[PDB]
Amino acid sequence: RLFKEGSDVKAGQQLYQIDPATYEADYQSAQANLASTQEQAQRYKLLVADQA
Amino acid sequence: ADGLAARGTFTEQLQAQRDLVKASDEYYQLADKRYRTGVDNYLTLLDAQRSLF
Repeated sequence: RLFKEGSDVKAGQQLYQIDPATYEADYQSAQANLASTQEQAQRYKLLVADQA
Repeated sequence: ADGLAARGTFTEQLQAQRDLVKASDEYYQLADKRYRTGVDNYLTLLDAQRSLF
């Protein structure tokens, strides 16, 4: 728990931590899937300039 | 007459053959671009060179 009780909190201040550990795992999975198709799109953009 | 029949046709035959060589060169250069970019491997780039030769 990351706040002092009875205090004034601002909008967007982090209040707790809910042990990610699984959302971290599927974030790593989605990032790994992104990192190959991003390179494929970047390569096909260079190739489509003269219709390879 | 056989020599003149050869002279009248070998112009079009050589024009077609060197246009075929030019098209194979352009195909090989596009395959070399796909190899330099990263999409194709060396086995396909080498396969285009044999058709060029």
